[PDB]
Amino acid sequence: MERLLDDVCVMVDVTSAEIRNIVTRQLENWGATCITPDERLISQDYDIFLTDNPSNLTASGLLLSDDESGVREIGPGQLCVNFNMSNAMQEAVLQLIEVQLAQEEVTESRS
Repeated sequence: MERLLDDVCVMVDVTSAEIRNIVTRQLENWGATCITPDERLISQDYDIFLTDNPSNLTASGLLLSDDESGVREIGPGQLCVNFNMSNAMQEAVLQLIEVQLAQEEVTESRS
């Protein structure tokens, strides 16, 4: 029972205006600085990325699923987490920060 983020910059780009407001309240309680993904850039500097709907994910991070009741992984760097259950988002945050710290950059993009 603590501020899981404490003072962590979280870039949260949620298309659904209302859902963004909801999740913002949640992250802010955890001590997450909800930042915008710039305006014209592809991405900006952050610690954890959050987005609404899979199509909004610029690369990897946490995707909010209103159709979810928990937190599930659908691929590397892709996790569908529901915003209704903050306990589930809690696990998602912890897993995200850990996997990001472990695999910060893996250039598996072969050309």
